[PDB]
Amino acid sequence: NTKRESGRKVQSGNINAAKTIADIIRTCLGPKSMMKMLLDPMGGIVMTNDGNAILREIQVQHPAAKSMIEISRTQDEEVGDGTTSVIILAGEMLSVAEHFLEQQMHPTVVISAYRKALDDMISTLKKISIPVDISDSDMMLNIINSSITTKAISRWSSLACNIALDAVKMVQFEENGRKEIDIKKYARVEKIPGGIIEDSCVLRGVMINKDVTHPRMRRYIKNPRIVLLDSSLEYKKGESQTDIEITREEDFTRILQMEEEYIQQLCEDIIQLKPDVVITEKGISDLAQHYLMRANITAIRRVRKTDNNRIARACGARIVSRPEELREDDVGTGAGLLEIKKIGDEYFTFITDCKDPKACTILLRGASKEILSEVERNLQDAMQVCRNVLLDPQLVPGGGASEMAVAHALTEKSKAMTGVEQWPYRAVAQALEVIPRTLIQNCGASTIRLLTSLRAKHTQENCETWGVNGETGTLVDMKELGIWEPLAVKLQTYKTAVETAVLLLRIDDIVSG
Amino acid sequence: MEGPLSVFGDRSTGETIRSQNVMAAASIANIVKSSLGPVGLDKMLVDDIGDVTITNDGATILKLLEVEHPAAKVLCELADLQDKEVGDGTTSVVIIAAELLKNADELVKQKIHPTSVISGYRLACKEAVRYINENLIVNTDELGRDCLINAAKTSMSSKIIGINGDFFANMVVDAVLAIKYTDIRGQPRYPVNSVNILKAHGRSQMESMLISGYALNCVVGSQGMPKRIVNAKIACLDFSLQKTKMKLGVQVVITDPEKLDQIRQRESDITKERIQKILATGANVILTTGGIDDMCLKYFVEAGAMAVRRVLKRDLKRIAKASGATILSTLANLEGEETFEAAMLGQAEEVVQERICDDELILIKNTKARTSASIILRGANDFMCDEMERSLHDALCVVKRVLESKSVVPGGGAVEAALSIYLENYATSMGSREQLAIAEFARSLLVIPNTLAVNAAQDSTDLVAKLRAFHNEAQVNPERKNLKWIGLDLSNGKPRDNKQAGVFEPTIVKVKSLKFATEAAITILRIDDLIKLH
Amino acid sequence: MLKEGAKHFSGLEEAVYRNIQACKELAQTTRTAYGPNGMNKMVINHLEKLFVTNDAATILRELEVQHPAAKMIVMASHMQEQEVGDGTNFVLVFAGALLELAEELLRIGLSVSEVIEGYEIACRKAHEILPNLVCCSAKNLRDIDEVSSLLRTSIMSKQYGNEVFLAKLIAQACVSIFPDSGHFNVDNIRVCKILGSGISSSSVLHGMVFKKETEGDVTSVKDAKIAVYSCPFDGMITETKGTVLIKTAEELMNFSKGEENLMDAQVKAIADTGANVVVTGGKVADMALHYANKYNIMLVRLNSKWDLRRLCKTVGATALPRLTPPVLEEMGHCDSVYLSEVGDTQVVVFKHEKEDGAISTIVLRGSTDNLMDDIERAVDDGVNTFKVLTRDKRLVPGGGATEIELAKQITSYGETCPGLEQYAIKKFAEAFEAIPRALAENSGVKANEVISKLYAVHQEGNKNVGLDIEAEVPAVKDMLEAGILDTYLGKYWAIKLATNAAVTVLRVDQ
Repeated sequence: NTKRESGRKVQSGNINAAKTIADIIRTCLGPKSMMKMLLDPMGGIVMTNDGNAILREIQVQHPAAKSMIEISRTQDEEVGDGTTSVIILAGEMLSVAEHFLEQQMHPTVVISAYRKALDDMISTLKKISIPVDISDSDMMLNIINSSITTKAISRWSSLACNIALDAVKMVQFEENGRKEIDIKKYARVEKIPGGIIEDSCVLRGVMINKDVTHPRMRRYIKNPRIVLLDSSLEYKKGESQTDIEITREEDFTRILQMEEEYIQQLCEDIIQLKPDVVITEKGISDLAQHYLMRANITAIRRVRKTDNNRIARACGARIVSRPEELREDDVGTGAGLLEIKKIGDEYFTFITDCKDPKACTILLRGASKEILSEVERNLQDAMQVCRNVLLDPQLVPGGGASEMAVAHALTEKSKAMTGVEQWPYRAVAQALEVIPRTLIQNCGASTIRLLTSLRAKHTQENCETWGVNGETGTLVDMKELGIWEPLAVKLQTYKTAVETAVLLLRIDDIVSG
Repeated sequence: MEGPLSVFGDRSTGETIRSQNVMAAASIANIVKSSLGPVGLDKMLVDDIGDVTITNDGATILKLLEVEHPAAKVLCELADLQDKEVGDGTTSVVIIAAELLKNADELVKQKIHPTSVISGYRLACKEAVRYINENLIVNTDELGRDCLINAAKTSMSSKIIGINGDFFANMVVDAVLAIKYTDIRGQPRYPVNSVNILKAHGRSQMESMLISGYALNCVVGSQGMPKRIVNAKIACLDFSLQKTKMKLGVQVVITDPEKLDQIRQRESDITKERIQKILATGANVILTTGGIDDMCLKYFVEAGAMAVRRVLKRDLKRIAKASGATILSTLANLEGEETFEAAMLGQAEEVVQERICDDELILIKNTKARTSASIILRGANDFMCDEMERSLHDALCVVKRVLESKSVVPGGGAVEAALSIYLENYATSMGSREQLAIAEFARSLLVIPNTLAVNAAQDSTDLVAKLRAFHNEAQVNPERKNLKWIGLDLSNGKPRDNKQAGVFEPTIVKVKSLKFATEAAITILRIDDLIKLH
Repeated sequence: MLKEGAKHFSGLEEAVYRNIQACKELAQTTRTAYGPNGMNKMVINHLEKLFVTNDAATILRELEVQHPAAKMIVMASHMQEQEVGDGTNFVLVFAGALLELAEELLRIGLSVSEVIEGYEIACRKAHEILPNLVCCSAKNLRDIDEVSSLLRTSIMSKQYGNEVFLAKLIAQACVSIFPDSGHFNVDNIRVCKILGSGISSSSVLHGMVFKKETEGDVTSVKDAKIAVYSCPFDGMITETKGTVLIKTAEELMNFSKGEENLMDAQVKAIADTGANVVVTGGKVADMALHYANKYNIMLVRLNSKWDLRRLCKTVGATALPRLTPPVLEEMGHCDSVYLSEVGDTQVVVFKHEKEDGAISTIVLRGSTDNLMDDIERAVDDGVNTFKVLTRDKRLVPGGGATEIELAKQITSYGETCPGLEQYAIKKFAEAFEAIPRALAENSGVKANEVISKLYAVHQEGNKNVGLDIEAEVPAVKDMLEAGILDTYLGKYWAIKLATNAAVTVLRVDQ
């Protein structure tokens, strides 16, 4: 085979896909937003402020259109937000940097300006980031309710945060409150379909929707005995294999019922004793579980052992192979609230596990199951900023003034750095400042004179702390204004942002095989 | 594939396919050039559609590209074969081959016997090959100020991740000293990564800690069963004690779950019995590979017993190899009533459990059968240990590789940048064909270092200004020293000041890759007559 | 436009883009054309006559463009090369890169009047430090080394190699005898080249060289009164018709016979009028000669206007076709009237010399006139920079080395002053590196390499480059301390004139 691919063409299409994806999303960003409306090839219109929702549902292409969703999803999972930032940030840095610098003709110094810009960004952030109280849900509120209003929804600003505020503090880890690492199986959210925000509240603990699914199961018995498999209901659920006949057509019906008839005995030895809770990680079959529901033994299934282990201890338990076999005794109850709410016919068991790693599946409701989601989507980013205020009490104010706060701090380091690297490090600098400018050009007038006033403001007044208002454009204080760009969320978007553009730098060439 | 549309199958006769092949070699060798070296940009390469790979390694790219052209084919598989030699020179052997196959074939046409032009690419190779081992001129890890220790520090300092590399100057020489395995066929070769190296962060990132004997990293905090009794012996165990299922005499054939509950019941005790059978055998420390369920573990841990469960096996094996313990002796199964003998006991000065930096390992002090050492890293975080680790790897292999074959070359195409005019004069006096081929071979050398620096954006005109302006005929000598800097350091693109640096290649792949570089050229010569199957 | 009417050359693309095209498009070759260069740019005429200029004008005035702005700004380059000298290429090359900045400020969308002032206050801010960047002056015309240095940067920034030798020649042209106190003869000293010999053999002569061939017995005196006539002897062939053609066919023939007596009485009247040199743009003939041998007047056999006009000018003469015996309204201005053989060729040499009103006529020599014509271009660089009319010229470092002095500050002053304004000030001081970049890329190295070093060297006035190896890597040549300097005046008009058009041309939507 004879093939080679040359230089700018990919790099262009990179920069092309880089900035284009950034365009509407960065205008969808901010207190003054926009909307990205897809029109499906079928004729269906899809209008979402998140192009990640738009692009994945539409054509995804071999260039950075392939590499934008990966780093968006990389930005999706970790903190939970910044989803719209990376693609507007990566599309921001690559364009302004590369071309001029590839007109200066060099990949390498461009690569370094990222790590150069990374620390100053870390620097002036961590400097001008403002520590806010971890234990004050109000001092949490103003920083956490700022990150809710970020994308499409200020609706759950109070409510999701309020439900998110204390829960995350009340979470812990395996390594310990919640804080530390990012574990979102301690951030968990399970929906209550329908319901109401009043029926909703802060559940600082975990719910198991599958703990009590029926009124027959154990309910409101507050010293639980959770049991892991091994004897009462054994690891093996296999057939009894009694009087099986390969020569009989009637035996085909027998062998499938025979699986659960042995499981019948498995949940029956639960009846013979009745540890008030039963968990099975491979799940229990129904015919046996009807007998569980006869004994008021809540049947926990299709939620993990680690999940149940974190829930058991946090709700309390003594695990046994079988209650007639006591391995050792543990505490009876680890929780203060065992609550089963019924919305629909489904019973939702909310066990508040206070200061517990648990699964922290938190009770939340919207008026209906759909806006129920926007609790979580905000709760996530709320619990994100909840864990963030725990993770990083110090987190920046900004309307994107941080994106200036770095850029001029870059520039004033860039002026201090000089070299050829000055230019990339500055060509990386002026990129950052279009992000908040788009927020305040959505505001109107001259957003440059604003940036003038901004970079006037920068060393004059403040950089990110005394900021620019995303709904106004004037020089303000985002702390005073109560708007907060979380330090982790800030830095995290950038760590994810700097790399993809470096990849797009690295790639002048692809293959078909 | 240019040429006539009527006939095909690499059949133009002509130079059409031949120029096509120097083009077919080009585009393939062109792919490598921007991937050439670590500074070679990582190339996102779409294997199907969503199937995609990012590769700056030529060989890995050469794996991806299905070769319809023999030019493409003779370049790929051979750099794939040089990759199966070592993999140093994968991107190297590719590029020069694009020129040399036009150098190998062309003059054989012009005759002066059919066989002459070919050895000219072999002789100038051997010339360089003889020159290769002659070079400590740059990168001396065959000797040095600390030799391998500062070579580590230098190869650290080349890749250095911090102000560290000092404690890591010693760690790398420990890697050859901690591994005494003295690799087979009489080699005193010590694998650098075969050392127990147990990454544990904390305190100063600059720190790292060597251990007397091989260290065993064991889990801490999930063992409430004592792992600590100061002893002279461990019981190295590939073995398991479970409360739940050790063996099953009760099946689903049994309809009642209770009858297994009773065999479930007995197995919990023999674990306590088993651990004190080793205590009865005299070992107050055991190294166990086994474990149980979390619920069982929560109860079994608070019950108590003497075990170190789920010990790292590569350490367990080496330590058992080092201390004299066996991972298996009298235990044919996992049963807890099984007797235990002393053949699984490690022989060392002391088995002492040291927890430092919030990190406890079972530390077998001076394993007696063979000297052993393990360097516990200290990072500021976990990546810091990985951070410092890869900078060791420069230092590691290069200490090991100069032990593989003595001396080195100065890395990068600077070593050949002097060889070019050496071998073009070595061409020039030969004259006739032997000025032709021998100069064609030496001129083709020179694309590597530039394209190396190009990948680092130190480029070409800058580097040829850098290379054989230093390199001279006035000093042709490898010497041991520099009256010319013939070295090229690549994370950089430019020749540098580190003459112990492990980012210069050893003497090994060099003698190989040149033959392979001569190979891909002479390889395509070989067809006799021509035909078309039609 | 939108309509049947409105014939319009500018607006939209044209204004935004296409003006900036001919801006940068013409600014291309001046990137090679100012600062030390050898750059070969081959210009032939409608005659298709081979030439190469290192000065923009011969490229510029050569060219043809429908862009009035691009057709205008040369008049500032004119106004440069009119008031001033080398640095004329600098005029165009500066603005074009500066102008792109405004269109990228229009890529920013910045308002015209807002970008307009940013170049201007910054210009007077550049004109603020411009005298602050005066380092030395030109101490003495009487000092060859002052004038050589004056000629050095002059010839250099056109032609770097021939620089100092010529710079020593035309400094030792002793045009210093013109005090530059408000009198210097630019044309009366003008070069007369000698095709032949060497361009090292090229020297300076004092008194007017006329390479044209002496005829007649050479001037009876010296101070010989000078009869400069368009055709005093063209022959006796008729000068007399309104269209200068035949009336009836019998007139041309009588001019053979009485030619003697005419060419007697005529140059006899040249002996009678007091002129011992009669200058004949028409042909020398023997009878004139023979009688001008009897009357011992030097005939100047044939004349360019450049011969005639200069003789019409310098002598105060009036060149007129003559058949009848003529008279002197002309006389001499010249106190020594020579035939000398200079360049080995017979050369009419007129001489009268004064501190004010001297003729020091530089005699270039060389194997090719396509040498000396561009040499004269390179030479006239310093002939210009002679005339500043401040003897001490307030030299600021030449070669654009004192740019970064301004460049750093005005652009740092750029953010100092605010707003859409500040960008055009910042943009204003960003156009400095162009010429060094242009030059350093004539030596083949980018600005950012060079200029970040000029940024690293900070306040020097010294560092700049653009033909050398020190041009390549170090970004250090002394375009100050090595003998390369430039007068405030030229450097003023260098900034001043490059300031003017760039703003004014920005207005036109047509």
